[PDB]
Amino acid sequence: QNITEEFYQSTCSAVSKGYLSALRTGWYTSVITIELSNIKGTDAKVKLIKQELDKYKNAVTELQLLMQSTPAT
Amino acid sequence: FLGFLLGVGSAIASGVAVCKVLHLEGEVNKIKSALLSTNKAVVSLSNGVSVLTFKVLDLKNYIDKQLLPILSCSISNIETVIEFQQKNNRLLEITREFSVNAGVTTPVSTYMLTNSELLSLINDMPITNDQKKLMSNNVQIVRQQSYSIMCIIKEEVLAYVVQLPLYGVIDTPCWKLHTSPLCTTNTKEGSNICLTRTDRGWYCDNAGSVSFFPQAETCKVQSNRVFCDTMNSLTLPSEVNLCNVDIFNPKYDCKIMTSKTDVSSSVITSLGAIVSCYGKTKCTASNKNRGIIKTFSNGCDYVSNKGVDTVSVGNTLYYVNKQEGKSLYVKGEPIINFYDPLVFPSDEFDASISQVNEKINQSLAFIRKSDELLSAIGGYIPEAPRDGQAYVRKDGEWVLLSTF
Amino acid sequence: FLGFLLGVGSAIASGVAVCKVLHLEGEVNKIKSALLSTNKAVVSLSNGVSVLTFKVLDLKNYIDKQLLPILSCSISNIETVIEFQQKNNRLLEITREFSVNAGVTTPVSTYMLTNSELLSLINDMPITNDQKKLMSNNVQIVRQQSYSIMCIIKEEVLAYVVQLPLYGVIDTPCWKLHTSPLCTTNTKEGSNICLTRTDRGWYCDNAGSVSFFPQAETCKVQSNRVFCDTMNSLTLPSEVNLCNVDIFNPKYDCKIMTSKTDVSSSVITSLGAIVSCYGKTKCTASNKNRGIIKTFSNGCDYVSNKGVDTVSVGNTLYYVNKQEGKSLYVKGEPIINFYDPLVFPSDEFDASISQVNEKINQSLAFIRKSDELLSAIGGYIPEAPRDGQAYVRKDGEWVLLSTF
Amino acid sequence: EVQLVESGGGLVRPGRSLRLSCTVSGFSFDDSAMSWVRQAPGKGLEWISFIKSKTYGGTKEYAASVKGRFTISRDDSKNIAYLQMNSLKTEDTAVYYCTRGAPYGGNSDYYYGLDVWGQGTTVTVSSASTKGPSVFPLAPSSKGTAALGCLVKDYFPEPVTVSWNSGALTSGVHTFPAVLQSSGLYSLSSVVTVPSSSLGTQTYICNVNHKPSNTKVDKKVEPKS
Amino acid sequence: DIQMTQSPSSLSASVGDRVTITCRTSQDVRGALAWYQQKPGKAPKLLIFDASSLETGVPSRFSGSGSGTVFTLTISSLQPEDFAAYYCQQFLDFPFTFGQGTRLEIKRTVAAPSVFIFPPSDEQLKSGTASVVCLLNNFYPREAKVQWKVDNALQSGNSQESVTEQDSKDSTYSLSSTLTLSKADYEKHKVYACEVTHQGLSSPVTKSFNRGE
Ligand SMILES: *[C@@H]1O[C@H](CO)[C@@H](O[C@@H]2O[C@H](CO)[C@@H](O[C@@H]3O[C@H](CO)[C@@H](O)[C@H](O[C@H]4O[C@H](CO)[C@@H](O)[C@H](O)[C@@H]4O)[C@@H]3O)[C@H](O)[C@H]2NC(C)=O)[C@H](O)[C@H]1NC(C)=O
Ligand SMILES: *[C@@H]1O[C@H](CO)[C@@H](O)[C@H](O)[C@H]1NC(C)=O
Repeated sequence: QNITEEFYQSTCSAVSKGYLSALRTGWYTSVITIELSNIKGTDAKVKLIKQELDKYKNAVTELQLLMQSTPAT
Repeated sequence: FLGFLLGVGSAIASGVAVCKVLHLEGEVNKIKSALLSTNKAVVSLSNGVSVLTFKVLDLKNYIDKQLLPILSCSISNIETVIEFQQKNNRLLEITREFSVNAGVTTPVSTYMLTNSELLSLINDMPITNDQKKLMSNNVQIVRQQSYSIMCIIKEEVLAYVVQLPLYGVIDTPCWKLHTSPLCTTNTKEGSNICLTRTDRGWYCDNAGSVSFFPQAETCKVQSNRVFCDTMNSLTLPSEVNLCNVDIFNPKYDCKIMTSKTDVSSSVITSLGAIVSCYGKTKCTASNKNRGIIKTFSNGCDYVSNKGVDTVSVGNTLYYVNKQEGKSLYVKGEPIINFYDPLVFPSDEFDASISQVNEKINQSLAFIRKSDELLSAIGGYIPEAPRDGQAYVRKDGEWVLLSTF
Repeated sequence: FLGFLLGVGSAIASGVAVCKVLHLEGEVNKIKSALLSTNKAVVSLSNGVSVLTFKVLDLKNYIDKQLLPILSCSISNIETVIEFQQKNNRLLEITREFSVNAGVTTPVSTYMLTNSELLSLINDMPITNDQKKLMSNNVQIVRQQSYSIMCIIKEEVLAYVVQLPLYGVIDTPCWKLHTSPLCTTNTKEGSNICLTRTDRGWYCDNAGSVSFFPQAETCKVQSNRVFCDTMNSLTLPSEVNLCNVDIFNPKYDCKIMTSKTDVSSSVITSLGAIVSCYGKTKCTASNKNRGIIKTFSNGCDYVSNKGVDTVSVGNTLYYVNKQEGKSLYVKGEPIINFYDPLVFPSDEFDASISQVNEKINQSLAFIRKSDELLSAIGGYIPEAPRDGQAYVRKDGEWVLLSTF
Repeated sequence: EVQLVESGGGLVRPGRSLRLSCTVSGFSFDDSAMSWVRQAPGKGLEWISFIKSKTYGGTKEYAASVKGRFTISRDDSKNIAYLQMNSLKTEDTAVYYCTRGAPYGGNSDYYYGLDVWGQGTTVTVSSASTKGPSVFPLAPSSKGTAALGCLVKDYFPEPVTVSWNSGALTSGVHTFPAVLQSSGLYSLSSVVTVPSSSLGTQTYICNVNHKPSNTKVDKKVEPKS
Repeated sequence: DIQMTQSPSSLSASVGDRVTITCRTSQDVRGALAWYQQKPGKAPKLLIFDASSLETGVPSRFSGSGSGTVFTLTISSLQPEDFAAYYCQQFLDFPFTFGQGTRLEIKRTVAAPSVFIFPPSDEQLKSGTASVVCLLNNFYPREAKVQWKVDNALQSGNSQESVTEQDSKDSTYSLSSTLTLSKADYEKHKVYACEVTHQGLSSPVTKSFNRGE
């Protein structure tokens, strides 16, 4: 709201006044947690639940490999 | 433009510091014991720094309680299968995003932190109500200015750090400067000289000085609010603003860029369009109903968006921003006419008004003093004939002593 | 290289203008009433601009008709749950893409617009049949050049603008110019001087002139078709092409860049590779079956892809493109040999051929004026000491007036 | 900051000349184009004249009704714009406003509207000379509430101020707008409704004041048979 | 020249209503319209330029639309400040002709006028002329018909009406019809009547007097 703009022909330039600042000055760190489960006869449904548990265990294994290399820049 | 003048910083350094703190022994158990009751808490680490903690997913209390007793086995209902898929999909998607981005993702996706969780974290952050309001109304910007660093997965718990931004400067006046080449309008080729203001970008008042952002592409703008990052800034004195009203002010040396490349271009501003029309290029400004309403003459001119919809330079068609506001045209002699093209430095990038004027002072010395030594070539005399008697200088020769 | 010579434009300005038109009262009701029968229609807004309109998903007639009556409540079919999930997943993913990218996404994803719907929009767009053909065969490129601006979600409807590209110039001849440093091949370290053409990028014939794209990385290629964007282009005269056949032509002052950094490099071209091998660097060209087939001499040379698979410069290994076509090698004296290193300006960015010649003519002016004038002049005549007596010149000496 | 003040209006005989002058203050006068728009008494707006900026030739564009009679001009040295009205007719009696034409961009020879408007100056073209008014009573000869008034007839020029009981009576007063009679003189009527029972006790006197002729007339309004 | 036509000339509406004024042009102005608001006595104000573009400082209730030949100005929710006159102007070529205008009045319950008649004063008859005044007090709508009847003879070319503005409190109109005659013609007849026709009156009301009383 209530924005202006000026053009200076002498310098071939333009200034757009009327904005409000929202500068990011610093950071704040937050820790997010996801609690996992320590998991070590074929009916109709068990095959799907078994491969879904396989998805879960492979996800936690891949994350175990990923945290292996602590981030650094 | 002046992005090379910026410093070099580490973005995730803070989150990675907290990460290395989370690797310590017992540090994870403090969090697991703190969130054993509630889903959100505030925890002070070993080094005393207090950080927010959140438990967004509990597959432990699902696999170990709702799924474990069934596992000879047999599943009785199918609803539990889809329920497990819905519970596990989030962990799967988080794993994908991390495995692609090497453990650090930005912006923060909704899988990493949903809007409900993000707004809760903003509500409990140790900042003002104004800051909570700002971060809550612009969660898309908070997501784009945040990182997600994966830390550790120890003792049946998963942990990753969400590096959130802190807006320490709010509601101070800002302005965006747009620039374009200002060249002469001669007819001969390559005879033109060009000059361009290089100080273009965002400026915001901050702590008695000005924060300057040369790469305005990195500053995100929503409504009249400008979310910039001081990491990509320069701390300049307030007198920089003088360059807009008086480029020849003595209190600040305004930065320019000289050349001889007179090409036509256009810079779309917030409320209009700047058009630098040089050479045989055709530049126009048109309205969606009647059509062309201005054919620009050779030079740098301006056209407000009040009633104009497009601006065309050469083969390029620009759509101007249809933002509502007042545009004021400030007359003035183009400063490029104040210069002599014979001593104009045409190779200047990191330049300034005074730096170019001093490079002119030297050339004026080089030509008016040293080159005028040619005047002392024919203006001096050769040796008279080494003969018997003496010679006098008459006309342009040595004509002896008959005249006596 | 010359990307700084470009202008600054607003990409979504048109889509944002249409978006702000949709915020007005009643406009949403006009759209809602037009699509009450069919799923796509053409609607002219208040400002007269006619736009295509599409209803891609109808959750209203699913939740209220097929889902509402069941909600005592109890679900009978389990298939209906999965049916609702399949219907709702698209809205969820659209929400994710918008909430991450701050409401503006590019390229346009398949969740935002499926292939059938995109081809429907292209088929119903009011442009030529050739444009329909071009956009229909290259939907991946059209997606890469399109935007998706989220507009409003008012009165039981969701609305976002899909900003599609219009290819007004099709099937005109284009060509890509590749450049590489051209340095001398002296044995001493700092004695070398370098020169490089900056005109690198894409060129296309357009409306009696040439559209030049200095950042060729932004231009996408499919088969022999080049999808560029005029937004980052320059309108040059046709005479720019002369720079390829005659760098010293008078009708166009070709842009170059001088330096002294003689480092070895390679530029993989469309049908071959340019190799600038300077210093003790070892540069070779090899075939996957036979092995090394050429050891480059010091200088800038070329190798066609006809029978060559890799080119190595120093420790860098490049794979050449195996596209089918004819490569022609045009011999010629390297122009860097036409320059004298004592009057060669080495600090030059954003230069031209005549711009180098002007500084060379100037330096020779000071030299031909200084040494040719000081030597021819050096043997002049001093004067006799000012003693109130007039002296005449005889035998190379000043003798007083000895007459009586 | 932005202001347009027109001056030079007033009374003028039919067939002579009068020059209106619009003083501009608040923006660049040379870069902008000026326009003259008048409004006749009781009639709508009529676009009259227009002069373009110095950059676009100084081109004067007139309307058909005043073409050849009016002449627009500008003096950029002092930020002023003139409208010379020659061979004035009686129809030219109107309020003349000075406006600034807004180009389709910051600067363009295509204009989208009239940005700034002056407050206007009144010009009266009539052959008639200054005349005081004649006040006649409008008595209630009929018997709830009765109405009485005053007839302010045959006066020139505008306007006239009518008050009741020196300002005590205000409720129910209607002073009608003036009407130009065929003779070139103005004439209005000012009435008021009062309870019928207050006629025998309270007296009603209308005070009609006309500063251009210094005529103040108080007419006592009382009934008859 | 291009001919402008504003419709309607009068519009009666209440506060909070949605109103629409139309401006027809003779040619395709290529979206070169303008809408102005003029309050009584004050200078007009530019509301909408181009076709729909809204000038800075104009409330959101003002909408401009239309294209080519037909253009509409719309007020979504009326406010008490918006009751004035509205003009459309063309900006294709010179002349930049205006429209007729559209008067905006406040809608009200119908009120029949109170009729009064005033014979010429004895002070005026001694001067040579005679003015008989008919007064229609506080009526709605504005439309009202008045005829003079001298000895049951219809008069024409002698009446001259005048109406006040809508009352700032009760929003009513008041009309004054003045019949001007010469003393000789006035003293020739005997019966003078004013016939008032209005919506509020089921039958025309005629107030009359005999010369002498
Ligand atoms: C930018 O800031 C401005 C303030 O500088 C502000 O806009 C203002 O909005 C108010 C809204 O009330 C405007 O005030 C009124 O607007 C109505 C609209 O019709 C006018 O008619 C009013 O004028 C009345 O004045 C007469 C006095 O006798 C009345 O008798 C008569 O009824 C008139 O209607 C009055 O102006 C105000 O004008 C604007 N100001 C400006 C400068 O625009 C707002 O915060 C920002 N602008 C926007 C567009 O958001
Ligand atoms: C530079 O120029 C100014 C004026 O042209 C002159 O006064 C001055 O001596 C010059 N040299 C320096 C070093 O300022």
